[PDB]
Amino acid sequence: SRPGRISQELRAIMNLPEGQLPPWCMKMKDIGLPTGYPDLKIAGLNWDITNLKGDVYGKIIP
Amino acid sequence: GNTVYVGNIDPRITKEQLYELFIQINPVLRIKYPKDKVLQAYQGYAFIEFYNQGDAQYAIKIMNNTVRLYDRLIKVRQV
Repeated sequence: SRPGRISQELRAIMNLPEGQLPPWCMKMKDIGLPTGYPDLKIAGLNWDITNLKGDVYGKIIP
Repeated sequence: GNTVYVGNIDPRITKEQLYELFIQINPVLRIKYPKDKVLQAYQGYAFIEFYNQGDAQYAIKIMNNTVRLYDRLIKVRQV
């Protein structure tokens, strides 16, 4: 498990298809990125939206 | 101050699933996920311990009423 990827199993449980931003997206645009992951890049926020691909929506990029 | 309460959790949910979900929001130290040991059944709620109060407060603001697991809307509150 890691920030920026969600497993198939959890995706089914969340009803979050591959290629879709997770439902906390809007709130992160309002409140900011994780206080505990300064280098997290999220597609459509501070990483190009074209990186929203497959099971990935973000990545830690120092 | 570092721990949050998570509610409306379908008993099918596993501790590993709660961990995968909440590490999307901030680093997680530990999860306490109460179980009836006679029936081996989870009880609809959990305590997620973050590393500090700021990170817990952030999680509550981001996650309360935000995600459905098995179609049930997850509640996240300070405790």
